[PDB]
Amino acid sequence: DDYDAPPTEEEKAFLRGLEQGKVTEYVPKLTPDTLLGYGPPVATDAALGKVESAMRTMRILGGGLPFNDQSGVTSDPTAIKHRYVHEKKPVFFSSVEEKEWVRESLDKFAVSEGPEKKTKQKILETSVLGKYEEPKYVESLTETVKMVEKYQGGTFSYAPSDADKFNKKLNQLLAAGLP
Amino acid sequence: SASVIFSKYINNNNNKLIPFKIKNSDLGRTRYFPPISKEWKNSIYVFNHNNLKNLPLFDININSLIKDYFNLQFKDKILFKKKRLSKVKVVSLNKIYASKAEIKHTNTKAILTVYTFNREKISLYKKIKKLKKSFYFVFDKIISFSERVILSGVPVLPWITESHVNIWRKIIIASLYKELILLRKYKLRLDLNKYKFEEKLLYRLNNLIMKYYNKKVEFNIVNMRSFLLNSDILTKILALKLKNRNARVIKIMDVILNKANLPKINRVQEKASLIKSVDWNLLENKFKNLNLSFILNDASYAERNNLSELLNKLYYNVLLVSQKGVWALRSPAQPKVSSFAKAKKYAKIYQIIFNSINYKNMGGLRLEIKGRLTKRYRADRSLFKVKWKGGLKNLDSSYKGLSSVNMRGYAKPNVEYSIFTSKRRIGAFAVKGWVSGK
Amino acid sequence: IRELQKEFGTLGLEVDDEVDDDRLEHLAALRARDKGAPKKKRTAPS
Amino acid sequence: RSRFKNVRAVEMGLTSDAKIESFTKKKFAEYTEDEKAALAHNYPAEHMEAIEAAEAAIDPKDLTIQGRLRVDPYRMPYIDDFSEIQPIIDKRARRSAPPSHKARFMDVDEFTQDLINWADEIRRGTGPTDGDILSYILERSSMTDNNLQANSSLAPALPDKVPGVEGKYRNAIDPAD
Amino acid sequence: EQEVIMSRMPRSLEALYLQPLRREAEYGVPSCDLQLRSYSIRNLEFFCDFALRAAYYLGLPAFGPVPLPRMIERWTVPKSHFIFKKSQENFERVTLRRLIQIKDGHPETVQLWLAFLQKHAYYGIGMKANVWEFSKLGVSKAMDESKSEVEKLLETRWEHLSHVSDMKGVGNFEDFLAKERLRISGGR
Amino acid sequence: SMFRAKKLDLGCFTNVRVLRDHSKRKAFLEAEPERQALRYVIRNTTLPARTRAVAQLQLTQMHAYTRPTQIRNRCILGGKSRGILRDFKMTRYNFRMNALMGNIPGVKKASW
Amino acid sequence: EGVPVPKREDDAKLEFTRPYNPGEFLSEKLRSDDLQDWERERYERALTSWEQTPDDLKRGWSTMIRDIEQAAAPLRRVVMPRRSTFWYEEEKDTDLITNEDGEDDFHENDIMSLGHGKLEEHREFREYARIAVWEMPLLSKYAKPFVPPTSEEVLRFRYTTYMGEFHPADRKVVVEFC
RNA sequence: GGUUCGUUCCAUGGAAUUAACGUAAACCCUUGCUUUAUUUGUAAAUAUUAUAAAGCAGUUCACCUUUAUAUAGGAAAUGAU
Ligand SMILES: [K+]
Ligand SMILES: [Mg+2]
Ligand SMILES: [Mg+2]
Ligand SMILES: [Mg+2]
Repeated sequence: DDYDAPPTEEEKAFLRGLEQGKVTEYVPKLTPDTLLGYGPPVATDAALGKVESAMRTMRILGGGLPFNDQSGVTSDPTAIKHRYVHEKKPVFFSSVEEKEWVRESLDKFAVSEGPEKKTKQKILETSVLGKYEEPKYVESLTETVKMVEKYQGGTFSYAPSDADKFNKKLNQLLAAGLP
Repeated sequence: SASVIFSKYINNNNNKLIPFKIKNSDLGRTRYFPPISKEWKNSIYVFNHNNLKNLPLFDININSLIKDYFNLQFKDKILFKKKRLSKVKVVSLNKIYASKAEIKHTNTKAILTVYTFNREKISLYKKIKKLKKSFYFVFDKIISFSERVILSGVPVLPWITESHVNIWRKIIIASLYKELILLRKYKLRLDLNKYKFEEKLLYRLNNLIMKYYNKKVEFNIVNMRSFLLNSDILTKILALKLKNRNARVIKIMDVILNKANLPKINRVQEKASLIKSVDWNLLENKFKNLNLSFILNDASYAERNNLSELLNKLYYNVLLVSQKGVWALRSPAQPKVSSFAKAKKYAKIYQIIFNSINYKNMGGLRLEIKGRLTKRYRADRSLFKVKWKGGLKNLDSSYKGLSSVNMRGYAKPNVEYSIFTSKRRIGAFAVKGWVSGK
Repeated sequence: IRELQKEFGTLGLEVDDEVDDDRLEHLAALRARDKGAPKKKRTAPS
Repeated sequence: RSRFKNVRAVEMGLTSDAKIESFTKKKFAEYTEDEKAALAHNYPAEHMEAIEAAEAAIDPKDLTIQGRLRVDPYRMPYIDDFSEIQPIIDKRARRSAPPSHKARFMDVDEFTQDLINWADEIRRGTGPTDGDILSYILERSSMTDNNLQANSSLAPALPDKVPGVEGKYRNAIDPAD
Repeated sequence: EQEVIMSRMPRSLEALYLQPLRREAEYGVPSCDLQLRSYSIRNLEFFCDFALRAAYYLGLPAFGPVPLPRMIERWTVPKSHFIFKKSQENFERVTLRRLIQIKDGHPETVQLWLAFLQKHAYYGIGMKANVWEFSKLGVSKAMDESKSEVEKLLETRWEHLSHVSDMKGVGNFEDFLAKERLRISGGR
Repeated sequence: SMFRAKKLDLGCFTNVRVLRDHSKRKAFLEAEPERQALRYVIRNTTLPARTRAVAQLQLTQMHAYTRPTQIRNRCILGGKSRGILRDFKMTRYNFRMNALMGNIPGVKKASW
Repeated sequence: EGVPVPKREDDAKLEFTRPYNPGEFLSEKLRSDDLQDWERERYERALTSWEQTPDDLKRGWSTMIRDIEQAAAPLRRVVMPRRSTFWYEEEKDTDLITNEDGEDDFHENDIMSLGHGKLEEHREFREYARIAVWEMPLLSKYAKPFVPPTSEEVLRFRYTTYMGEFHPADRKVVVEFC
């Protein structure tokens, strides 16, 4: 005797709620704060464009991930602890709710509230204030070192480290071709 | 005054005025525009194409990763299952089958779609449902029988600390150990199968897949009732079946085909063409001058000036009762909903949404098996078998004449092609499969 | 898969590496009929 | 001259600016003070904020001079308020709490306590009914996360009988076989 | 406890079944050029409509969608992985695009329009925008006076970023940004 | 041999030459600014003759891997180097098969 | 090292090997083997209370556990696979083996995968209609009217954005003045 | 046995009735027209090139001829289009 009773009407109605779903609520919410983080990082005169370019720089330091404030609050605790401790690099949280989830997920892990003072100025220095180093004009063509720095300062392809690698070998060559 | 540059962009005004013309020609209905996500696995466009050249390769990695994620199973020691330490390779079929992922990319996130056929829940649910209802009823009596004998005097209270509960909890386990391991065994196996679709475990897989696209991945796992509704799941089921040396190739195809139910059809009517006639019920043919300044200006009807009333005479309104009537709103924590959300009846809305979907019913099936599928361990010529049931044509265009939208310029919109490659002890073989929608 | 087996290995979940486990079965079969690899020589030929 | 042409507004009899106002107030009359109260008594507070702003943003004069009917293939085939989230025709709602990382699958000891806790919660509202036992195998979490009901990513299921699919199939299989 | 017979439905809902209303520009000076792109038309055509509906509530008079010339790439590859070159076939990748131009739009308001579109972006569409803004002379000063004004708006946003004291993994800050922007971009 | 990573980092199709072309793209990334200073001093006719002769000799001593002309695109799925498409990092064939299945976004069979 | 050997030393030791009643269990527990002195008092008071009830009360307990054993009897029964089975032909996991009675029948409650792409496309059109009916109107509360530039605004800068995408060309700034 | 670009179609056979693929249809480009959109394209403009989304269109009508009366075809710069 191996007989299974067909699903009862009560059971059917119960499964529907789980599979089909239920009539939940929906609360409209749209303020400039709910749109902050998705705006265009443009260096306009409007403060909104400058506040967004600073939020973008915090994401490049945090790892570069996009500002996703609607896809949950989960993350990788084992990897954020290594980056934050073993690499001593920054970490960007799209929301505070995501910051408290990593705290409750790790045994005695403390995440600093906010960045330090110097880090706030280094971000406003270049991303907001936009303070550069004007490449000076070189008149004489024999000014090798000065002429190279001019070209290296007028293009973002040559990074501070790449320019140093260049200047290292250059100065080594100029010094080896003298009497 | 004004800036000289602000004036040099105003004079550049040669714009064409919106004419609001009146249509004098009859318009036919538009085609059935199929979903965009079904054309390419990745529905994406990036302005920097250096984030687009790896997607074809990642797909293989993701699919292999997701395939192994839906096969996760408890360690036999965690459930006290007394693993049989055999050296054979078990060919298991009662697991979760998945299809090739289909990702909808955005600059902010990626929605990963995957169609599954949960064959493990079909068995676990029915079996655990055999447990009599008296088990929980009799178990509830032991909780009341143990709170009058062990935690009482002579045959929750302030004079009962938690220290006594620890010992009180072991006695129940001491007499029901072999019984609680059985219930817990099926409860965990069901929860595991249930959490593979919830965020309790998907948040772990999101991290592994988030290292390829560098975006938060959202999942849209779809459950299938039968495995014959997706070519990816069908060709993988037949492949595992044929991996056995003693598998009867030709007879396994007949069992699968017999499990495919095709809808009744009137051959003469199904193949009958359609005549082209002006459909005067179309919103474009009904009002040829769509300007509201002409439709509501007492054109033909009287005292229907209200715009809302006009819309009700064209669309099915859910808020109203009787399809056409009037909106009657009641005069003067809990969920924030309306005072009529419960009164709304989505009986005809379900019939409007699912009628505008084409290729719902499965109308075609084709299975091809090609490769080394012999029994004896020797060199033998290849084998080839083909079976089918129903047609893979696009009836709306092949017979009726309606215009279709081919996918990628060459593929039919209603056919799902998939190939699965496996190998026997003597060589490799493939399993192709076509599944079509009427 | 090795990085998926360690992410879910803390929850007591297991998963078979159908690729590696198949590669290991092919090697074991060869040793059965004495067709495996020879002892890796770690010295000059002499 | 404006961005739009008055050709369609001059034939009906709205050549003058004062004539277009008589049409707007007659056809697109604003909500009365009574309707607002009834509309604010049925919809929640937040839903009313978006309604009051829409009637100030969308001026009636625009609907008369350039308002036309929508006939594109992307228009919604039916009318609805879209106030709530429906079971099947809407994406599954995600209102649960995030999962716990340290949560582990219950053991025989923890499993017993959870089973005891479930037996005391239902015995405070014979014995356990089928609905309570059916809400324990499908909704009682066996993880050490305080019975969390995580938001499922499973797409909403379809009706018990899909329109266009039901009434066309016959079961070839026979229980007599 | 009575029933009120609503004369009409909310204008917000009635505006969803009409064509996207457009505001009239007084001067006609472009303030934004949003160019959408995709390999399909049903999502591009649809989002373009959704964008115009948001530009009306914000008072931005939008012009479009202007269908720009579609970009077509072509590749002819042999059907076989071997000698059989006499049999080839053509492939292509058509890029369908549109253009929504906003005239006489407030700078900050336009950034809200663009912010709203990115949050609710439709899958399979790439968007690029060019914003035009007027300004006085002496940009150096202006960009210096507005340092405190931006510090007040970021007071409640510094919580996102958090790092250990004296970050040692970054080293040279300016160099970190440069080479970390390449990695995310993909190389350039 | 000295530039081959002791721990494999390649996630695509691994090959004897795919592993050899990958070691050249990394060695050139480290020496590009240094290799561009030797090519600049050689072409700068304003510097002394000896200065340009020393750079010309040091550029010749750089390892072959450092040379950028040694880099050649390879299929990330097959490992071949003949008939590779820059837009897909695949052979003309692998592009075809994937384009028809739908794995390459946007690509469609062309008819006109 | 060497040829891999199997790992057969995998097993979970069950706590109890046979069902123990409160008396026997407490007796073995309170054998003065290893436990805190004060903790041994708790068990003692429990055992003392256990040996203070009527025989019938104890008798019922013995039958109560036997009634639970029969309640979970059909859950540990090895169901025999059907003669012409399809799913359990080579299933070496006796637990999952069911009767295969109406497990592959179509209840007319699903569409093909191709139909789910068009249904999931409607679930999104509603998600965008819900935004244009309830969230868009709130954008009018923060809009600001356009004001024409004065005589001092002589420059017209241009900034390009890629809407959340890193493109090297998103750093150029064009300026045009008369 | 006739017919058709075509196992197309009609009739018929003291054996037929049907299904799948190919064919056909449909699709992409192209042609005329209708509506929509007006920038980065267009001298002007009340919109007509261009750009591109959808829809309509043919052998359709007219003329002539025509079997077994069942299935049709011809004519091609001086019928319409
Ligand atoms: K620079
Ligand atoms: Mg015949
Ligand atoms: Mg222009
Ligand atoms: Mg034209």
